[PDB]
Amino acid sequence: EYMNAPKKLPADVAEELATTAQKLVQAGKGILAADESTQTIKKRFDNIKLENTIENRASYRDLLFGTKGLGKFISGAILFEETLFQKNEAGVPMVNLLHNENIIPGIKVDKGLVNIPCTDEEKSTQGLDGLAERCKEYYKAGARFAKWRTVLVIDTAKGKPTDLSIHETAWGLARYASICQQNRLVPIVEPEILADGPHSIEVCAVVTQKVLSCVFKALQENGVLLEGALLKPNMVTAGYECTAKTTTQDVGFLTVRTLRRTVPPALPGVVFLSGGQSEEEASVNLNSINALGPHPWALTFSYGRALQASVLNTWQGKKENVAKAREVLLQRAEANSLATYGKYKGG
Amino acid sequence: EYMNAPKKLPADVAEELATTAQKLVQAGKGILAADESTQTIKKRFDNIKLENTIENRASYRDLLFGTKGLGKFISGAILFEETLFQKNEAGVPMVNLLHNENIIPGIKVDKGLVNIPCTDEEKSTQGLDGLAERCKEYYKAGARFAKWRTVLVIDTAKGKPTDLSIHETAWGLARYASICQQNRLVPIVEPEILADGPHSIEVCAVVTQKVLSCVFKALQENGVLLEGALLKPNMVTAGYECTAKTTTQDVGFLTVRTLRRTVPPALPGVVFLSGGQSEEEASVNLNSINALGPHPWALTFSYGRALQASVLNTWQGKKENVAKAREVLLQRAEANSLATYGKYKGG
Amino acid sequence: EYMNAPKKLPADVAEELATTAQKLVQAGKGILAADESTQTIKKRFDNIKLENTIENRASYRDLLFGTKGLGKFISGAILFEETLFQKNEAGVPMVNLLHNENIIPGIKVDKGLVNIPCTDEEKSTQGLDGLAERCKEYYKAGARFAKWRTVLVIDTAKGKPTDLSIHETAWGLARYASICQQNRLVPIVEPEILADGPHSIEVCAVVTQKVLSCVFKALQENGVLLEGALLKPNMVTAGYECTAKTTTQDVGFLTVRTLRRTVPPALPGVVFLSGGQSEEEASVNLNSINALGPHPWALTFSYGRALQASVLNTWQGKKENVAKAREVLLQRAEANSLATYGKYKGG
Amino acid sequence: EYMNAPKKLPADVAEELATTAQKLVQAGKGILAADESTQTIKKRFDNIKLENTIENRASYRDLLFGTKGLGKFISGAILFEETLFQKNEAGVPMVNLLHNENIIPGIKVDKGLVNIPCTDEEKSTQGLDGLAERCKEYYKAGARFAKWRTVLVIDTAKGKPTDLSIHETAWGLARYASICQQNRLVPIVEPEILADGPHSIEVCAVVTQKVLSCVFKALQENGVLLEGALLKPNMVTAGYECTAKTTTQDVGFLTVRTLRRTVPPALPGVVFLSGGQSEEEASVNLNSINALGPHPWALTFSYGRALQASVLNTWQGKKENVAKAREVLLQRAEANSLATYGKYKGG
Amino acid sequence: AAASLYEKKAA
Amino acid sequence: AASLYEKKAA
Ligand SMILES: O=C(N/N=C/c1ccc(Cl)cc1Cl)c1ccc(O)c(O)c1
Ligand SMILES: O=C(N/N=C/c1ccc(Cl)cc1Cl)c1ccc(O)c(O)c1
Ligand SMILES: O=C(N/N=C/c1ccc(Cl)cc1Cl)c1ccc(O)c(O)c1
Ligand SMILES: O=C(N/N=C\c1ccc(Cl)cc1Cl)c1ccc(O)c(O)c1
Repeated sequence: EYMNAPKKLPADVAEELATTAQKLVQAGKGILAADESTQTIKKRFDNIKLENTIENRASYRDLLFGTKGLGKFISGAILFEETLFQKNEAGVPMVNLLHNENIIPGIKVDKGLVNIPCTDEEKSTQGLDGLAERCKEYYKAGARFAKWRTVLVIDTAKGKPTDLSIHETAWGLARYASICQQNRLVPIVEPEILADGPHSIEVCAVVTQKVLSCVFKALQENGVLLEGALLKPNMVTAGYECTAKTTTQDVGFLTVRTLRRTVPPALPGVVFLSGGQSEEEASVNLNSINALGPHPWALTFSYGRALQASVLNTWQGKKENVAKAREVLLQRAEANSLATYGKYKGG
Repeated sequence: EYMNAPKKLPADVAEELATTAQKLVQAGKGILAADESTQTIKKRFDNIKLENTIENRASYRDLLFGTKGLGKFISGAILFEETLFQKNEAGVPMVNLLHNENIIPGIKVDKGLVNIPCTDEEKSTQGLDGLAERCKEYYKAGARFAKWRTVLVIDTAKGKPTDLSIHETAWGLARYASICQQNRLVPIVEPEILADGPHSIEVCAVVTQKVLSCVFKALQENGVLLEGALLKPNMVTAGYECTAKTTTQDVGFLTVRTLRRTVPPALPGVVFLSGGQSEEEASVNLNSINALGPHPWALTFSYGRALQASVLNTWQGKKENVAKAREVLLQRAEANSLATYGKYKGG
Repeated sequence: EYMNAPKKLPADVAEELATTAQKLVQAGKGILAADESTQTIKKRFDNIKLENTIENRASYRDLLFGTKGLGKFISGAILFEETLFQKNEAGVPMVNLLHNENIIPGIKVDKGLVNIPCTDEEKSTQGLDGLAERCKEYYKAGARFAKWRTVLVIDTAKGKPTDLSIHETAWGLARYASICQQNRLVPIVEPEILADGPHSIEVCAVVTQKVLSCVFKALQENGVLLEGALLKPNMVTAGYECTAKTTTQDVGFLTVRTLRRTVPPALPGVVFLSGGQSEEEASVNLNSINALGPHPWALTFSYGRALQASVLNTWQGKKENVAKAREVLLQRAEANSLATYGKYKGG
Repeated sequence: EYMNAPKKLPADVAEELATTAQKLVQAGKGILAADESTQTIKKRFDNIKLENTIENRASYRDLLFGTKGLGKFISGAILFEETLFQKNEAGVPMVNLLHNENIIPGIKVDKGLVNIPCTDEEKSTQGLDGLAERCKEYYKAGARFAKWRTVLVIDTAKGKPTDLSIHETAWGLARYASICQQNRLVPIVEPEILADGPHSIEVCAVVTQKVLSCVFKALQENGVLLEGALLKPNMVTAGYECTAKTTTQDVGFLTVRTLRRTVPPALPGVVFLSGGQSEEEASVNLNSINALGPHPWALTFSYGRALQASVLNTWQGKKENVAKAREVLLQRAEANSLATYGKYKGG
Repeated sequence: AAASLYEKKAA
Repeated sequence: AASLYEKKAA
């Protein structure tokens, strides 16, 4: 037997990971990213002038997961550690609300970002220490998939992202994925490349392709089962401060091209992050991507901002706005659901 | 611009390469590998008891390329340097016979195998020196795609293929590919892994997966356009001396699985080599592969042994048996052509 | 500026790290490894029939660091987290005992070993999460250098150590070393290869050479200042169950050859680990290494077993044997000190 | 046996390579680089208005190699293939003039530079095809060591040298050297980084470190005996069009520091190239390099321009100036010989 | 999956 | 000058 190679996973585990992965990217359904940390969700509550308490965080998550009919548009919901073991006013666990709509629970398992020495504030992700232990209790609590967020920056003048930034991100992601799969957690690999800067969309495609090539290389070296994994990349777009105007057709073409060159068909699906895009533009861009014919993998979504921005504004931390907010949620849920079909229009 | 990344090919060159590569793997067609060296063609003539003369090589190649209706099943024909500038007995250029059947002329551009120092007879492929100049030379002669054969050995006890063997082949294939693409020639990447040994089909799947991962990695680092290239790997099969017999369904599945895990969909097609397989088994196995539903890329053939073995025996160097042998060629060409649709049943 | 390269360290920081690194390998001096964990130091107290209390751990480390005249042979002492913030009977911190004896405080920063998925129980070291925060804490506590132990296994039949094992080890050590240097701590890189097995001494040399090549490779990609770092490898020896008899000069030859082939002279020194070697053989072998003339780097010791084994047996947890055991510590320290000069006779 | 590792060289061959490597860098000696191509040697005859003929080339090399007492300063002479089989006007083989002066014959074995596709005119060195066959013939012609020149460009704005440029250079050098050692020829690894550009000396130090780290990594992976190999790198200097004034001490320090961080002690010697430096600059700089104390390896010279410049003008293509020109050669040969001692002080 | 709209506007 | 290893090496 060829020894110098990553060993196989147990049959029972590999089959379960493959099944869950497919279910997470089933036709017309995406993932709800509601795993905002206590510090980030504070920012969202400040815009609506709401106190960041455990009472309101629970109430808001109850608003999202307690929405009937959401399961038709949402296959999975990513949770923060707090939410995973949290209950509403009625004492009903948030996970149970997801089970009622058959929405698969997911958990953010990384410990945030730290700067990489000998680099210009390029980030590294923490969370490897004791990850296996947390994966076991996360699985026991109901989670059937996990996420690990990494960040790269495009600064062509400073040569960003540098080789050190790329490989640290790549290897860190692969390490997290193999650990999750060992503990029966479907890993969502997120190599997010920020759109901050004046770089063109052509540059972003070059960077994204180079990064994704290094990521999947690290995955194969660590023995990550691609069949039981999902990719969470950024959409290939121009910079936020780029002068060259690019329509949704440019975004769709260069995103698909990048994905076809680096992502193996064994990967069941790819979930696009909304990033700093508006709710509408996130749906339009996603639609343009799937408008480009059928793909070997499922090109769906894992949105947070594009699914919660208008919901929060409708809610405003008021009980009498729950119904109006939950219907806005379903509207955005169905909107992005149609985008995966390549059949979403403005109005 | 990101700078620290392989530049892109000119729009004109990249477009022509993509067209040719796609046309080579068109529906129901494959590539005829008639590029045996002067040394290789001799031992094939010795089997039919025929002198390896300049006339005999020309007469035999004329038999293959003079077959009317061959273009129905054959899209491309790989030639040796000699045959490319040859004429038949009637003084008609060999490349013109292919043009009449509208079969794309191909050329072998490597210069054989040499031993890698500090390894156990592991092979390195030569031919990079003056490759760019020969590619221009071949292109003007009529070539539109090229090939480059590399060899790996599976020996579990000796750690074959070793790391050195893997990335030497990978980098050599990558270098050759970018050079050919720069000279308007579609490169056929052939990381041939020998089926010699008693290793199981599972071991072959592991080894092949590891090799292809490093092969494509080297391709990305050298800026090889996947859209304008083709892969020529082995079918994932057990060793010749392996005890645990594997049916053709096992060959088909573990071959597809390996490709889906490593080969990006940007690559238009995969042309399998016949290897040491018999003419019948090469057709059956190819059929089993395509019988596994529609694939992200084209899964056709680049055969030589599985297309010329019975042809030689029928011909036997005799001028009388030319027509009789050409009907054998079309029969074995159709058999493999039907295998691409997954509609070939031997009985 | 080249940009695509690990940025330089601040002049003041890099200057201090270079001073501490060279001072730890000062002529005739070595490092005392007294950073045993709770469960590790437990198995030591059990052998001499002693209860593993916090009083006994404090008392024992007080015996070591309170040894008058220890600074003549010991340049630095590696502590466990507990010991660093601990005080003896008199009320004097353990750190102050080292300060009075010209001994530089060191700290173990690794969080133990964890199996790598898809491998045969090959280990990986944890401790990156919050490492930078702990470094700042340790520095203010008195620590000036850190340690991080990784473990590799030689099993040629199973192809150990595999590439995944080697690279995870290398990159793990790489990240750790950069973080320490960022926070004014000299990193002791310890890629320990276990001598467990029947492998010959020639095999160990090839493996060690391969591992060290990858370790330093990973070190330079993260931009670790070699001038401010130290290496803690195993001596190139035959396996414990090996049958081929090897003399101490065979150990010295293949160790020096291995280091000269892999370790750049910028590294101020190399601190060997005793491993499973006896106290005497650890001194004899270290002597055999230094008997081969003045090396480009200081080849001294970072012993723990070879310095404390006989001390514990003499002490036996009784106050009446403290001074008696402290002399045993001094004669062992002097033994390995003379070994650095190559002037240590057998007895 | 570990299997997954480059095998060892035969004891007899590796031994000859080691002692030859030692002789080439004898104390107070260096290497005369007289391996100019028939076009490079043409531009030198254009400065002394001499016909670029085989007769003039013969008389010139005869002037250099026929010099008595040259062996006291010159340990080896690098030749072009023409000169290796060439005879003087008297009919005496050029290789015999070296033997009488105890100067070791050397041969340039690369086939020149070619552009790397998808790069901004970055160079790749050719000469691997049939390299093993040529080395066997050169060895029978008197050559004991070979030379392979690679070229890298520093341009921070364009990210030069790029990773593809660096890796292809490193892998090419490693490939050539393993073949030379296999054929009993000591390889001179020359990763020359051009001093063209306005970059500072700090930038050159960064790039050189990155290149050398990648170069030596490739040598290990190819299993090249460092004990029987030479490094021919550039001196760490600022660019020609740079504006930051630096002294010879700056060149000396940042060159030594770079080599100490990257070059293992196993490598017996490092032969610097004169480059675009003048005859006096190359000597003073080499003196400054060796003035920084004793080194783990031999830091001598492999000069061509710095040794033949004043010789050409003195000769003026006349027999009566032969005696006068040979003394100029000795004066400069001794000048650099004293520089290796670090005692050369012109004036 | 070898006949998408992306491929129909490429080759 | 050099180490004993280098002397015994070659
Ligand atoms: O050169 C070829 N085959 N020679 C194989 C061979 C012969 C003799 C020995 Cl001893 C070993 C070996 Cl591996 C060849 C060249 C181009 C092709 O398209 C092709 O299919 C084969
Ligand atoms: O704590 C250490 N090692 N743990 C050893 C160990 C524990 C458990 C089992 Cl099952 C086996 C083993 Cl070998 C340690 C501490 C400081 C050092 O400088 C060092 O080299 C090692
Ligand atoms: O000088 C060499 N090549 N030509 C370089 C060059 C390029 C452009 C211009 Cl304008 C001038 C020049 Cl000199 C050379 C040839 C062989 C060697 O072994 C060597 O060390 C150097
Ligand atoms: O709470 C999070 N912190 N992440 C950093 C972060 C947040 C927000 C802003 Cl504006 C910037 C930054 Cl760098 C988080 C956000 C999104 C996720 O998908 C997630 O899993 C976690």
